[PDB]
Amino acid sequence: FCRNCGEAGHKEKDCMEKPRKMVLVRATDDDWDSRKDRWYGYSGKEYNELISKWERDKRNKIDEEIELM
Amino acid sequence: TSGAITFVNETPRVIEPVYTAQWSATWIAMRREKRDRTHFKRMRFPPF
Amino acid sequence: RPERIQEAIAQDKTISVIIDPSQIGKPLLSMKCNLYIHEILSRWKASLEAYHPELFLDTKKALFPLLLQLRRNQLAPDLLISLATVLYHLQQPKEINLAVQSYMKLSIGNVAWPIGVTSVGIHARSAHSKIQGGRNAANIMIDERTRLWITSIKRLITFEEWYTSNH
Ligand SMILES: [Zn+2]
Repeated sequence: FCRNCGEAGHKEKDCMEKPRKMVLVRATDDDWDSRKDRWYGYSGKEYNELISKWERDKRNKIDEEIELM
Repeated sequence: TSGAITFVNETPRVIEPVYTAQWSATWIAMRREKRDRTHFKRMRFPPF
Repeated sequence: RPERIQEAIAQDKTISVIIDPSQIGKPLLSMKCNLYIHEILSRWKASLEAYHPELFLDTKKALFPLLLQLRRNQLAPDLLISLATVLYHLQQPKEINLAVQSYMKLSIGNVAWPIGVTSVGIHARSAHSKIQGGRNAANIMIDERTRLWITSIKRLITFEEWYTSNH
């Protein structure tokens, strides 16, 4: 098994930890829109930052003529 | 002097083991970040 | 403020509704047209029961910017000459058809292409770009409010044909 990780899965060249001196995966859907989707696993962080910025900006924010008559 | 063309006049010299170690460090960091993020927003093209 | 309104009503009983055809081709002509439109509205108001009553409020609202332009002498002269010709043939006793004909000169005009036509066929040529209607179009396509009052002049024409039919 890997020398520095201590897990049994991979090889010493494959260990994602930094070499020392001594996990959810996209489920395989194969629609071409689904592999090339820019917004995948989207929780809502960007929309919440947008709404919060707009709420702060909004919080900072807050007749007839003679002949017509 | 009239502003026509602008050549970058510099050749990039690197030490070879130092450059190998720099690419290995950023290889490991990009793997760790792809694992760590659930949602990776690849940017849209063309940018402008 | 009610003083100017009262003196203007006193001047409003003074000026008369007479369209002379030599006088068409400036401020007094606009006032005479303004007052003839008001008199048509008053002859509706005398007989509101027999018609459609549901069109009268909307007609007054759609006409009110036109009446404002005629009160302030701000109407464009090419358009006003056509409108005064409509209103002359409306004022005359029997030629109710020449009113609608000059109205068709008012609304569409003499433009070759009233509404633009774009991308007729598969084969594209440069001269097709002359066809389209942003440059020169009908008066009924200038603005959406102008559509309302030009339509309302036609509605007063139909009112007047009914009134000279019966009363
Ligand atoms: Zn390992």
